[PDB]
Amino acid sequence: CDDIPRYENELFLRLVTSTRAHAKIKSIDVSEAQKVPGFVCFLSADDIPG
Amino acid sequence: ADELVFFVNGKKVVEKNADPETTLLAYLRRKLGLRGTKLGCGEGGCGACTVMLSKYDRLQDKIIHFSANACLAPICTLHHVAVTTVEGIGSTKTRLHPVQERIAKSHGSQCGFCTPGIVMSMYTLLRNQPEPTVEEIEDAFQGNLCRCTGYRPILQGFRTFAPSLFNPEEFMPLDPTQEPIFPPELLRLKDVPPKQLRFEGERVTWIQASTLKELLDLKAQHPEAKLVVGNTEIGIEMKFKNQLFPMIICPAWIPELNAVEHGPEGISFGAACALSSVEKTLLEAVAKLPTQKTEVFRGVLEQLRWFAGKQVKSVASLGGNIITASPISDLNPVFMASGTKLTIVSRGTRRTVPMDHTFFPSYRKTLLGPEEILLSIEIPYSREDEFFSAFKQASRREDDIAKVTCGMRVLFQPGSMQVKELALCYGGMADRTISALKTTQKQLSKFWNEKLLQDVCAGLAEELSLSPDAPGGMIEFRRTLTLSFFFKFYLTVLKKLGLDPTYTSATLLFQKDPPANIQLFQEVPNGQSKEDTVGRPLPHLAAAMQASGEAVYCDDIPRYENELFLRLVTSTRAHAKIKSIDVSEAQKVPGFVCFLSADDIPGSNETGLFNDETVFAKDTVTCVGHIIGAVVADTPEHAERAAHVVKVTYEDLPAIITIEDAIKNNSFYGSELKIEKGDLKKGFSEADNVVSGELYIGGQDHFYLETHCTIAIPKGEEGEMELFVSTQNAMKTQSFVAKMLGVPVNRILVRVKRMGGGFGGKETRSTLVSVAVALAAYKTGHPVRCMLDRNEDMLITGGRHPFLARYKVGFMKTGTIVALEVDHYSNAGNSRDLSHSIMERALFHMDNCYKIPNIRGTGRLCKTNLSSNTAFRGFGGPQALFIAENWMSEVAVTCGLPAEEVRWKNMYKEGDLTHFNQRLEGFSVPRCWDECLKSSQYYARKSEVDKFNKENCWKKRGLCIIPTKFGISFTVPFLNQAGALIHVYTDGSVLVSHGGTEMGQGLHTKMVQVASKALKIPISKIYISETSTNTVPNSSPTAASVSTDIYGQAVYEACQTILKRLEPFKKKNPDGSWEDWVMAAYQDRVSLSTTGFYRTPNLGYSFETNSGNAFHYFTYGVACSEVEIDCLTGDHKNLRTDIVMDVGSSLNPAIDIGQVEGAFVQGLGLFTLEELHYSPEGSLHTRGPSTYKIPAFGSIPTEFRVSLLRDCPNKKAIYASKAVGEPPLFLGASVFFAIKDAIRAARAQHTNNNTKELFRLDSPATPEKIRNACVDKFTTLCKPWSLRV
Amino acid sequence: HFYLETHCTIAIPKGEEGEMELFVSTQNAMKTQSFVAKMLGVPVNRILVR
Amino acid sequence: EMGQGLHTKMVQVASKALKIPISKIYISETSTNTVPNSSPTAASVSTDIYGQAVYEACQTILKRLEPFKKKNPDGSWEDWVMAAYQDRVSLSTTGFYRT
Ligand SMILES: Cc1cc2nc3c(=O)[nH]c(=O)nc-3n(C[C@H](O)[C@H](O)[C@H](O)COP(=O)(O)OP(=O)(O)OC[C@H]3O[C@@H](n4cnc5c(N)ncnc54)[C@H](O)[C@@H]3O)c2cc1C
Ligand SMILES: Nc1nc2c(c(=O)[nH]1)N[C@H]1C(S)=C(S)[C@@H](COP(=O)(O)O)O[C@H]1N2
Ligand SMILES: O=c1nc2[nH][nH]cc-2c(=O)[nH]1
Ligand code: MOS
Ligand code: MOS
Ligand code: FES
Ligand code: FES
Ligand SMILES: [Ca+2]
Ligand SMILES: [Ca+2]
Repeated sequence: CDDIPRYENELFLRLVTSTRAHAKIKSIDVSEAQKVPGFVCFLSADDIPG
Repeated sequence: ADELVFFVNGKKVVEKNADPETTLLAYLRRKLGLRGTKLGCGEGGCGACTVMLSKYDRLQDKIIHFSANACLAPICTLHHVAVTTVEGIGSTKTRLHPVQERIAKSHGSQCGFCTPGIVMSMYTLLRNQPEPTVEEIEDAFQGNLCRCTGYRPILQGFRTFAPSLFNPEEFMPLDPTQEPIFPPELLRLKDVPPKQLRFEGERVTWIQASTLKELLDLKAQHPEAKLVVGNTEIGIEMKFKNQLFPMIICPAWIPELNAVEHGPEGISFGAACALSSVEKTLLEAVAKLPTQKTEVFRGVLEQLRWFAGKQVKSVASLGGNIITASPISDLNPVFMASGTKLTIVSRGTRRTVPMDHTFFPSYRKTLLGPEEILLSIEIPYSREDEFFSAFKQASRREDDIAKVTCGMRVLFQPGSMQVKELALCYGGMADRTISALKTTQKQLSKFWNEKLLQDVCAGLAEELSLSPDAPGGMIEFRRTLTLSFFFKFYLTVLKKLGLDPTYTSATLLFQKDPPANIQLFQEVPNGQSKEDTVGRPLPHLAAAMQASGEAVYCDDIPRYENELFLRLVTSTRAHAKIKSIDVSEAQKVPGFVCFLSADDIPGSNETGLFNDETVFAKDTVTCVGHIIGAVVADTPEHAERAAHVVKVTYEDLPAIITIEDAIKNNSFYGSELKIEKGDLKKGFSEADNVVSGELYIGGQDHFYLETHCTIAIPKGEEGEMELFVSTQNAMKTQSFVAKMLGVPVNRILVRVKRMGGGFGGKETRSTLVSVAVALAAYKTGHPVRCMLDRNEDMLITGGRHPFLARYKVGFMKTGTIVALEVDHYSNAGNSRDLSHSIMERALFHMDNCYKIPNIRGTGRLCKTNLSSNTAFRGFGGPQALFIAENWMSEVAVTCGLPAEEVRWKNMYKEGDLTHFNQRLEGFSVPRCWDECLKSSQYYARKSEVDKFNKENCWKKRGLCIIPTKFGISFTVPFLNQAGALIHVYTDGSVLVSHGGTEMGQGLHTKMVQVASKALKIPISKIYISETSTNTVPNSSPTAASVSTDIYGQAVYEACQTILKRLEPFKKKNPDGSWEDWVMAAYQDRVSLSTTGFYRTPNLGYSFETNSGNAFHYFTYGVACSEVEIDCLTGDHKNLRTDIVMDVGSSLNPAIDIGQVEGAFVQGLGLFTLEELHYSPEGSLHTRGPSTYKIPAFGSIPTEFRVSLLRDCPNKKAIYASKAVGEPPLFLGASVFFAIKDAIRAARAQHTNNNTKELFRLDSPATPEKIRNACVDKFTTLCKPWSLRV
Repeated sequence: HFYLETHCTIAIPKGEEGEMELFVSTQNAMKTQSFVAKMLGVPVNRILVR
Repeated sequence: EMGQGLHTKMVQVASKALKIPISKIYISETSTNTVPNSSPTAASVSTDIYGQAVYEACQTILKRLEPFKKKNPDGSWEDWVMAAYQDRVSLSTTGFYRT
């Protein structure tokens, strides 16, 4: 799969995962992620169209 | 280097390293990933690249919006401009803009490749005028071309902004308050006064001058620097003439070059003012000022009506037109005749000079010094006793290069008819704009009278001479126009000084009546389910995505990061030995990867349908355009530049170019083809009359708006390769790529999503590109792609076969035919390809709709040093049908009988046998004919035509009604086969795959309609993604108009298997849904996957025995057309066309009427506008829309009526439908035969009174052929010692 | 599992009618296709898994 | 294919059933637009069930070629396949198996 050449406009996804076995998600803050060069977006449940 | 800062669809773009050679189109497509804007020509003629530009006007304190060609707009002209593309106005993902919704719902989009360009032309109009007039709407599209639709539905849908195929009450009204705002950041930057900018590219430096002082300093330091305003000349010079200007200055910002001053002698325009600004100022002047003051202004406006289109007029500068000094400038003759005043400046100098004959001393030069720039132009008020005309004649009225163009001015002594000043200035008659000074000088102090007319004509004939080797040719036509223009001026001036009423129309400037369009078709039965869409006018399923720019064509596929570009290296010689190839210059171009030739091929260099072609030339080239090799580079521009400097050394061989050359040299492919029935000798013996002649029909270029293109992806395993191809023939693409690689066919996957046009051009000739790009992917191990530039496409890929015919027809005094012999010769070019099958179909259509008891037709394929000719919509049919109607037209003239009576009395009857012994069953021509005669009011209009011809000396009308029949099936029996593959997924959604490809004809739409009816589920549950060789193998090319018939049956059969498998589940749960039955089948382990297959029964004609069925059935139709010719210029109007087409029970009357209108307009193009010109040495001159004129929006019949015949089920095809793709093209010949009728009226008037003369009119009947056939006192002005008595 | 190739997906959005082509390291192209379709809220016939 | 040689076994099966060399048979990939509604490759059963499905597809091809084989019994596989194509016989089929 990853040997397939990338498109010139191909982006890369990295999963954000829980560090807790069982918890409420109180908030998510992406304000530090946003400053990393080449950041495109943060996806979460609300972005799902279906 | 400065930052370039502009906006695209409201989003700021900061380009830190602008290259001055970068076009907006390349930037949009390759840097911003907005692939809705298309490349169709790269030369400003097609409008596929249209965008809207918006900027703040300093001098007007307002936001202005205008259209532009992105192919010619340098990004370096766009600092602080806002661009809007198709993606900026709407999308299927958000909401369509009214313009998008209406072109899609109106059936204005077929292949869809022109749709974004036409959307952006219409959008721009609406942003300037939210409630335009019908004339403003038509004028929006002077610079847009569509090959598919025949324009009628685009204009009728958009007319809504000023049973049924569409319902305008469904349409969302336009709401200008909801348009995207002008970018607020741009409106803030309007406050900061401009600064000089510098952009540095790989080869070119660009200075944007902010002030006049900066401009004059730069020109003093760099006198060689090219100014660029519009780039509509320099862009052509750089791209097509291999010119490199290392320094460019753009003075477009300078207020003095943009100023408009109303003075006492006239109106001054800055040299950077756009022609559209000039036009708007002069129109306002003509509305406000007295007639006598605006004579020159109205001359300028008349030329600007016919000057390119909106996109080019919105960016083209006055100063650019004047200083380019093209021999064919439409404005320089007007500026010269009027003595328009030119203000010229350099650092520390300024002068004003009236333009006169000395301003243009030689080819492309003016009397500016190298340090000088044109600052401003004053177009003069006309005086008392001063009159002006301006005239342009070209190949096509709209967006064309002048053949001849002029400005004419006369000044009389006060209150008199006595000439004080006369100026007749012409373009197109020399290497510069010229004045007929010798001629006009002899008339000073003469009076405006018949003797002055005769003297000026004889003088123009002597002074404006053309040697037989004049560039452009058409020597007799151009000389005639120079006189014919003066005659029009002469009569116009008599009227303005004050004519016989039969002379008045010669003085009228072009005027069209408003359009009238009626479509008639059959309502579906009262009881038919709403989910059964068969027989309903369902729009093309991709129409909305085509209108939004979301529809992906091959080059729109994103490139891989490691993807390379291929440029073909082609022969510049008709026939030569290749002695050496030197790549040493090419290897120096940055990003050069390799040069490929025959020796790089790992399998076979033998290719082509008959194995008689090279993949790459070896030892010899056999046409101009013959592919020798290919450059691969890191960008398309680097591939182009490197290919251009590959040096091939040739040794010329004797060349055979023309049909006559081939006949003389015995250069033919195979032996004569022949059909013979009855007894020719006895038939000619019985004949009252015999006419013999010869006829020629010119070729045709497909002009698919999307040119050929292939992406080849090498997988690096077992020879595997996946190709994305613009082709009608995925199967031959696969086998040809496999044969060249020397790998099994099972290693090669070809995928065809859609084509932006094919029209037969992509049935075989697409492999020329596919196999070269596949070799490049094989050799590099990288993805490679190539999309042909228009000029490469026209040169290399072939066209319709030119035909020469020798005919002999025996008939009775009644017009009844008793004998016919026709010898056909086709120009086949340098390989067989489909030439043999095309000649077979020509021979099968030499009868048209006429019973001929004694008949012999022969065919020869001429083998020539021209690109190989191929399939074109009609496939030999249109040539043979044209030859038929030409001798039929001559029988009616010879007999002195009305042509419709002679056609009717010769027509086949139900159950007759053709000349190839096939029985005509359901022969509907008689119903189409009687209905077309009635609804066209033919008889009443024939007397109106005769009345107009009596009342008009210099204009004539013609009327003709012709039938056609078209045999439906591949003439190659084994091609009449079709496969489908259908999957039902566990959600009940259906994926259909079939062997057919989509090129705009709505095949996938019809196949979805067919599957939805067969399965009894809504179309919403069925999808067709693409065509691919790993879903349906061994597919026939999408060709011969049979795709709906054969893929419809294969899909139908696959649906029946699915129904039979679900039957047990439907029975067990009769109240269930589709989804319940499908899930229950899945859970019971029943397969929801099947093939379908169809084999057309009872086909197999033999030329040896003249027996067996050639065709499954015939599609029939009738067309009546009326034209008006201008006997003095050769221009004509298409006034009215009525068509009645038998398409059986139409699966989709919107798509079928669209096929009839599209086909009819491509035929109209074939017979009246489209001409390819070649050097005596075999080099194509005509290689883009600038010189090859396809039908334009303004070309179509003004009243355009289409009816589909009612109550005519065809039991020989799927749901009682008939093939419609090709059959209607020949009906375009109705316009040709109406033009011939009109020319006979012109020749009765001024040539001779032989009412039975047979003058030869070849195809196409261009303005040259029409003007030259109208023999008169003018053609006559434009010798041997002894003559035997 | 310690498959030497970890999980991998390439997703290519075609931009037309919700169409997507996915290259996937999976034993279950069918559930990949129906799960991607369910999340997008498009019919399964729009999703190609290779 | 995950390393267990399923494609290898399916080529070996198709070669035996068709009586042609494995060199004439190729498997490129698995795709939802060629075979829909597939069970996951699992439970060790893929050779058993896809082997049956391939077998049955090969039996349909052989039945289609049979008239051409009987017409030209000394001909090659390639002669029979071209004769079938020219006679407008379909050389595409599904196979299926239900345990
Ligand atoms: C599709 C199409 C259709 C066309 N139709 C027609 C037509 O019907 N009739 C016709 O006559 N032309 C036609 N043209 C030609 C062209 O559009 C016009 O000549 C136009 O006026 C050129 O102006 P521009 O600003 O684009 O010139 P550019 O290409 O920007 O420059 C043209 C030349 O003028 C020089 N120049 C420009 N401004 C000045 C100045 N102030 N002082 C000195 N030198 C200057 C430049 O150095 C250059 O040599 C057509 C072009 C296209 C692409
Ligand atoms: N819009 C559009 N219509 C078109 C074409 C095309 O390329 N674009 N090709 C024509 C030709 S040459 C043929 S043979 C048929 C093939 O399609 P069909 O068999 O599905 O009618 O479409 C005709 N109509
Ligand atoms: O080989 C053929 N190719 C064709 N294209 N369109 C009609 C055709 C025919 O009769 N034969
Ligand atoms: O038969 Mo159309 O591809 S000329
Ligand atoms: O059944 Mo194997 O995929 S655990
Ligand atoms: S691509 Fe720009 S006008 Fe044709
Ligand atoms: S729809 Fe206009 S070129 Fe095809
Ligand atoms: Ca072509
Ligand atoms: Ca040929």
